[PDB]
Amino acid sequence: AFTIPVLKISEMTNSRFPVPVDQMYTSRSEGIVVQPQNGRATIDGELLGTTLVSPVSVCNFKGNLQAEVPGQHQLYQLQLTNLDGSPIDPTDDTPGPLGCPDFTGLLYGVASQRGPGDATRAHEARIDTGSDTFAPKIGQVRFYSTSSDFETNQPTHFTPIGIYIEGNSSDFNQWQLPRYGGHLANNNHLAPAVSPLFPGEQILFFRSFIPGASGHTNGEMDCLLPQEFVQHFYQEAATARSEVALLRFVNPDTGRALFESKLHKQGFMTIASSGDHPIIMPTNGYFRFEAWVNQFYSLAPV
Amino acid sequence: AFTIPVLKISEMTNSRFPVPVDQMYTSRSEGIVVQPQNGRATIDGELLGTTLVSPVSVCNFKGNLQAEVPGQHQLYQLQLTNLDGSPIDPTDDTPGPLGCPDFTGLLYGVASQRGPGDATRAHEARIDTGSDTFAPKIGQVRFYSTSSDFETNQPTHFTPIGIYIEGNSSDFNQWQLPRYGGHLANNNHLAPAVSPLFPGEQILFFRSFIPGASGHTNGEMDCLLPQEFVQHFYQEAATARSEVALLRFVNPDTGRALFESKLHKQGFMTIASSGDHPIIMPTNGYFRFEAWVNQFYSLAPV
Ligand SMILES: CC(=O)N[C@@H]1[C@@H](O[C@@H]2O[C@@H](C)[C@@H](O)[C@@H](O)[C@@H]2O)[C@H](O[C@@H]2O[C@H](CO)[C@H](O)[C@H](O)[C@H]2O[C@@H]2O[C@@H](C)[C@@H](O)[C@@H](O)[C@@H]2O)[C@@H](CO)O[C@@H]1O
Ligand SMILES: CC(=O)N[C@@H]1[C@@H](O[C@@H]2O[C@@H](C)[C@@H](O)[C@@H](O)[C@@H]2O)[C@H](O[C@@H]2O[C@H](CO)[C@H](O)[C@H](O)[C@H]2O[C@@H]2O[C@@H](C)[C@@H](O)[C@@H](O)[C@@H]2O)[C@@H](CO)O[C@@H]1O
Repeated sequence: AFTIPVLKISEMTNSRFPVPVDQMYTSRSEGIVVQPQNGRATIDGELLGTTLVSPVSVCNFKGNLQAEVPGQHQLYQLQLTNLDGSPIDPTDDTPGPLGCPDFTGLLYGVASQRGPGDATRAHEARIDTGSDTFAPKIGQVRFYSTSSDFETNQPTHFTPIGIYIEGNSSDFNQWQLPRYGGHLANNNHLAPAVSPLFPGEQILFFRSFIPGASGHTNGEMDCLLPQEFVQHFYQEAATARSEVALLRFVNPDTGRALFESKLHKQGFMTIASSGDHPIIMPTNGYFRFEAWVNQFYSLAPV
Repeated sequence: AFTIPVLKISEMTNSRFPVPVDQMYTSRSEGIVVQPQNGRATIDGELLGTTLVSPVSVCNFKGNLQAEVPGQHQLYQLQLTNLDGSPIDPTDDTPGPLGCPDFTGLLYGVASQRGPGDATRAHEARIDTGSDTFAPKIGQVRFYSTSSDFETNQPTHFTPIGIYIEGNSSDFNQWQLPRYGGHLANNNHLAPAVSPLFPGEQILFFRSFIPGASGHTNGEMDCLLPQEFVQHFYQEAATARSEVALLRFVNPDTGRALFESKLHKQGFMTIASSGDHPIIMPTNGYFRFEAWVNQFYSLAPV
């Protein structure tokens, strides 16, 4: 029996950045390819892209502080491990290491170290996921920091915080996939792009406004499934009885349905709507499974 | 029926700090009162203390940047809201706001703002959860920052990163509860201290090594239940058929089991062990629910 966990929008976690979901949101996505690599799981529990189940790991990095890069002030070279400590293995059937950012921008966070012994230090750091030498697929990532207080050959962790806007082309683009293998290699093993195929339908996104560390940005980060759904599908591994799980968003306060959504087998939701806008609903509302239908099922407008 | 999710230790999230669990750990906890307020839930789904379900929210704060504290350089007064945006209500049946830190120390992180408009800024911040002024229960919390780039009367978020060790009395003590009401107040609505009551048993902890930002610290943070168990019990609300759920740590690699543990109804686990030490197990190992036993069920040592 297929189920969805009972969660208010305000209890959901974004699957593309480690923060709560702020609102549901829908868009025409005009002139945009929606192909996020985090928050990708089929409803029968297969993880795609760089998707992992830990809800606090996405956009984090871990590894050895190999050296300060020659000829650049306080730019530091990491030799990544996987976030669980296992070594990076570029033969993996993934675009890059699990949890790797799936967007281009100036990722702002903090680089911390423990070592030698139990000595520690941390400072503000920035990773440009759009730069030529950003190549997490093979464990090669650099971070800039304003501090020189870092030890070489000590275990180092990058904790993501938000985006840093300089006001340029290096500006946060949530839909532009990074080149996981650096400027000299092409991406492989990507989770496929998704789009609404039925007329009058749009994708339903779970949107957070991630912190901004500089410049003007609303920090919009849209995921196709909250992390809790990813986790649940992975746990249940229930077999999809059809291409579409029909869901009802219900308001427990009144006992009635607010709208319907098509949860597609491959792990995204559509609703009947038009335009770019938030979907603001009674705080207590939640999705529940109604029935298995086909991809041609017709939804009533949200 | 009662279940627990299938999770490797490395897939678990600490329920007292938003980072993955690093290892299982057990201790005599000699002359220590084990009374964490985060990651507290009964196995039938009742959340206790300051425990919330979101796995990315613990140790975060949200609030208005009221002003800079007079006569003190770059110390800033927050007027907290709840993490959900609602006003702080000191009459809540909680020791303090959900997700509030449950230890005393120099909590290191980043304070960010968005406003006016979509202008943003973020800088390192430290909050001393042990200072007299720390009074989250009534929404009064201060943070120190090395930057003066903060706007008064703009929405402010504190994202936790780790602990800052000055090497003095304000040093991290994971088992010392803060005075949630501030220096002139006694705590209330506390989740109870826990201990092994059966001879030969000790509590099984889920330990993380949280980042240190300065000084010497192992950053040891022990929780009674991974956040995933908290979330599961909350979702399931299954009736506890006895006082103790018997769990077995199984190794899927071999099909053989390694040890058993008693999951007590009030939300902590014990094992038959003696001494302070990590419990290292094959990395693919996980807990499985076996039976409903009582508090006198006798376990083979680990
Ligand atoms: C970290 C840092 O110092 N960054 C600055 C940046 O200021 C930051 O962001 C602005 C918007 C504000 O929130 C500051 O508190 C914050 O530190 C600078 O941006 C300009 O900041 C000044 C600050 O007085 C004005 O607010 C100005 O309007 C900002 O310019 C805008 O944002 C820039 C990033 C550009 O996009 C520009 O076209 C915008 O008008 C910038 C430039 O001075 O420098 C660092 O990035
Ligand atoms: C952030 C910061 O600058 N804090 C310093 C702190 O240095 C930090 O901690 C040490 C252990 C090391 O990891 C540094 O890289 C890190 O920035 C200072 O601590 C001293 O630092 C020097 C190195 O610059 C030595 O390592 C020295 O042993 C450190 O003192 C020890 O740690 C202190 C926290 C005290 O407990 C002291 O008794 C220890 O001997 C301190 C003191 O200089 O000042 C800032 O806080």
